[PDB]
Amino acid sequence: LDNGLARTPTMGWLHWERFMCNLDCQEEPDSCISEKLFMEMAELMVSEGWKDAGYEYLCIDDCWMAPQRDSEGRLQADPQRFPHGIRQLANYVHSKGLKLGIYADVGNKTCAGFPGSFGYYDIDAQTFADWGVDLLKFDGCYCDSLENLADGYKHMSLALNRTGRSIVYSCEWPLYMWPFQKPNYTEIRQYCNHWRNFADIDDSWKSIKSILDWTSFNQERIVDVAGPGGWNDPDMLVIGNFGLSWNQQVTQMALWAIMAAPLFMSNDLRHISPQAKALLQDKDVIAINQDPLGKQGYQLRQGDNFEVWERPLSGLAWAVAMINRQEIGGPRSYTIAVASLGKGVACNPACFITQLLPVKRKLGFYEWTSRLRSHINPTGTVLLQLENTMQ
Amino acid sequence: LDNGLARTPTMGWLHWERFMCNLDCQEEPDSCISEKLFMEMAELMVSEGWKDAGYEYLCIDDCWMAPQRDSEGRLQADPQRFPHGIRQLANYVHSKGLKLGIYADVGNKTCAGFPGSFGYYDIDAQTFADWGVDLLKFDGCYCDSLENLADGYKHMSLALNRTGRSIVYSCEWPLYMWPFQKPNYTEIRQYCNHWRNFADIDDSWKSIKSILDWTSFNQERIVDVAGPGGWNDPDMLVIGNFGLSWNQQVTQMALWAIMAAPLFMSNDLRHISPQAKALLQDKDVIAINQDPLGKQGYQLRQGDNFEVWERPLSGLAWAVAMINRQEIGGPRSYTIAVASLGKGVACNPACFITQLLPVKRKLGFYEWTSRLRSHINPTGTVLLQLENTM
Ligand SMILES: *[C@@H]1O[C@H](CO)[C@@H](O[C@@H]2O[C@H](CO)[C@@H](O[C@@H]3O[C@H](CO)[C@@H](O)[C@H](O[C@H]4O[C@H](CO)[C@@H](O)[C@H](O)[C@@H]4O)[C@@H]3O)[C@H](O)[C@H]2NC(C)=O)[C@H](O)[C@H]1NC(C)=O
Ligand SMILES: *[C@@H]1O[C@H](CO)[C@@H](O[C@@H]2O[C@H](CO)[C@@H](O[C@@H]3O[C@H](CO)[C@@H](O)[C@H](O)[C@@H]3O)[C@H](O)[C@H]2NC(C)=O)[C@H](O)[C@H]1NC(C)=O
Ligand SMILES: *[C@@H]1O[C@H](CO)[C@@H](O)[C@H](O)[C@H]1NC(C)=O
Ligand SMILES: *[C@@H]1O[C@H](CO)[C@@H](O)[C@H](O)[C@H]1NC(C)=O
Ligand SMILES: *[C@@H]1O[C@H](CO)[C@@H](O)[C@H](O)[C@H]1NC(C)=O
Ligand SMILES: OC[C@H]1O[C@@H](O)[C@H](O)[C@@H](O)[C@H]1O
Ligand SMILES: OC[C@H]1O[C@H](O)[C@H](O)[C@@H](O)[C@H]1O
Ligand SMILES: OC[C@H]1O[C@H](O)[C@H](O)[C@@H](O)[C@H]1O
Repeated sequence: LDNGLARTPTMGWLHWERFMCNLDCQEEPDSCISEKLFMEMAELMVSEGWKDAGYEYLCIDDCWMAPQRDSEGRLQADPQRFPHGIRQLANYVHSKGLKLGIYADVGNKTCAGFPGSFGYYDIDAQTFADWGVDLLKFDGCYCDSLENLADGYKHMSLALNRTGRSIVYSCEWPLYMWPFQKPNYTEIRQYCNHWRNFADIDDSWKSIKSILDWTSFNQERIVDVAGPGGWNDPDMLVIGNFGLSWNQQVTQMALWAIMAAPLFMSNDLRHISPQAKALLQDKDVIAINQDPLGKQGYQLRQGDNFEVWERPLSGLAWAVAMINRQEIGGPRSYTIAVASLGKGVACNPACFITQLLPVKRKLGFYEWTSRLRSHINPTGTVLLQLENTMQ
Repeated sequence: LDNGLARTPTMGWLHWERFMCNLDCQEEPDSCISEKLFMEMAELMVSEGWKDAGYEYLCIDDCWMAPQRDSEGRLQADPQRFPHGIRQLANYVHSKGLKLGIYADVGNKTCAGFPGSFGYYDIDAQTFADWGVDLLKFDGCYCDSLENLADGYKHMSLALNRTGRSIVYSCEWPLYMWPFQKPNYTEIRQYCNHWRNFADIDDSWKSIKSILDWTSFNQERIVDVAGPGGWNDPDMLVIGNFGLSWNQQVTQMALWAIMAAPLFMSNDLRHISPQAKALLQDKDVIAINQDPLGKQGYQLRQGDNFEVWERPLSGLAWAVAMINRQEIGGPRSYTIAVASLGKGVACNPACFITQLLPVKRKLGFYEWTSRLRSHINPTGTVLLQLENTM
């Protein structure tokens, strides 16, 4: 989308995976979808270094709204759970120097069954701008017409534009299109700042694997359409929760950097390990993801339960990810000629290789004819940065 | 098996899952299957408090053997990887106050393709005893019939007894007959100290789940046969490795205790996190696994992606495990009437409840009328001990 936004992949926090549609503030007050949750999450984003690292957008997902629209036919937030309204939540979020994301649906209802935006595209978009919203995530449920889906996503894109407010437009267009046709990504890129391609992530290694495998299987379709202002969205970062081992967390962080993915954490910033925090806040890994070239990486090799992904960065630098998919035994050795990496351009005539994950370690100078030798933990990833040098 | 052994589930370390069949001592001298690897673990078992916690058997799995038998038709350890031989290794392990486990196969070859014991059961049993072996894991590969399977497991069982040496006998009998015929567990227990029921574990949560699921599905068949001298074996503890989250490691530890399962760690004792070590050495959880009554727990309930398991213990106590199988969202609330626990006796008229996992916490007194409420992490387990008040 040519709105001057998402020149790098969007970074922030989104409630969905960790909090979902918990409406029970009486028995589960700490995990219910409330203004207090977002207020407190915004406080920690500042005080715990998240904003400084680049996580700017505090995002509301589904189940924020009242059962029906008001007397003006406008969306309203739940009166019990958001008694002070979205406008005051946006003011609070902005005062902490952060940006606010909200959620709506192209169809007649949201996925969780609250009021949909079909027939209300122009007022909803204006409503959000009036409330001071900075990002919209726009879902695809309860729209069974291929035409309506496309027209709706297109309509809402222009409906937001016409408010004059800078609002990041997050689309689930391609995901809800697959059931009918192969999505036109040129068309989607024109209207959307980023786009969900694949099934919802959950808190599991199974889910990470299936997202990676779908991406690499479909990479000839989707890699090259990604760029400044339009990104593929492989879904939320789930580091800091319950389902991934440390190595599986390393794999998600490394690969979301390779894929030029929007980085939306879905976790509890009030209850998160120092180890998970350090990984999510890793400035070198975040710098790869946020690389100004804005060129998405890809799978270079697959075989013997190994994967090699790489990503071109600005200034003739490359990020290289090596995954060990064998889920038994111990660390496995992997060797590759550095001439195979970066299309033979990285490391010509030399490169300086620095390991970034699982730990940061300088590996040294590698000549063009040399071999890189590494060891990778089961379900882990080794992430390397290659700096092209004359030395 | 009535040999006076495995009166509680066996506890130890077994190389298979973490170290496998690594024969590459040239490129990987520190992780290949060698005498040295077993010496390193033996030393850490003593020095890192593993032995003090109950882990007594240091066990060699597959891939210890030389490609062929010796001049006298006896099994031999690989000459380059086990230069001093097994008797010498057993000497060393014994001097550390530990016990040595080894591996053989009922068929014509081991699963990795080394010499099988078929046709040599008495020879092999006697050489094992002469070596000072303390435990035998007896696998089921390359056995061409069910009759040969049964006959061989029986034969070796009696052949070990005849040696006069106390040797814990670990059988994979039910696993290899399951695809064809349903096992007779009364028959298996008569001949075996413990028995592998299900597919090899690996370093994954998927694996823990399928083992748990198989066990609860088959529990009517397997629960009651378990007891002192004869245990169900759901395979190795894989805590301390790579594929399990903290909560999934908790689930494995908690449920292997509920299940009165043998506790064979398969990990690297040289590179293990303090967190993993403290869980594996958890005194109170081990004490549940090791409960002298030796009655296997079972799944009490499942629904809304929760499972409840319980186990009767000595002195009218019960262990209770609550698993959250929902792999999305946050810690999730679960409640149960304490009157539904322990067959209605645990908390009549009252019980004191102590949480052991994920952390230790006294929960207080619960009346017959009470409800237990708990938040359980996704893929995690809450493990509690209930003491009847009298
Ligand atoms: C509503 O829709 C319209 C139509 O797309 C949209 O206007 C577009 O905005 C973009 C970005 O604001 C404009 O592109 C600019 O073009 C000039 C001249 O070529 C560039 O100099 C601009 O900046 C570049 O350099 C900067 C670095 O110094 C970067 O910050 C920047 O990313 C660029 O690289 C910029 O590219 C574009 O011209 C218009 N398109 C049209 C047809 O007018 C508008 O922004 C939409 N949104 C809203 C809420 O109004
Ligand atoms: C070979 O097989 C025989 C027969 O199965 C084994 O004998 C059994 O050994 C156990 C343990 O030594 C005996 O149980 C014990 O009995 C005594 C009192 O009689 C009691 O004080 C102990 O607490 C325990 O219950 C068991 O009676 C005995 N069975 C028979 C029928 O003799 C023998 O141990 C085996 N030998 C080897 C080396 O495995
Ligand atoms: C919403 O419902 C109306 C009728 O109430 C119908 O015309 C339309 O097809 C629905 N919209 C979508 C996008 O499914
Ligand atoms: C071992 O192989 C021989 C030779 O064919 C065969 O007769 C015997 O049944 C085999 N034993 C087992 C247990 O597979
Ligand atoms: C099972 O095996 C035992 C011991 O061999 C025997 O006594 C019993 O009759 C068998 N029962 C069945 C189910 O055939
Ligand atoms: O396979 C998909 C990818 O293949 C790479 O070799 C290429 O540089 C990328 O632009 C993309 O096309
Ligand atoms: O109900 C909300 C839910 O709807 C869809 O399933 C989306 O893919 C999720 O990310 C979430 O927004
Ligand atoms: O090759 C050794 C291997 O053989 C079988 O698969 C066993 O069930 C495993 O536990 C292991 O002992």
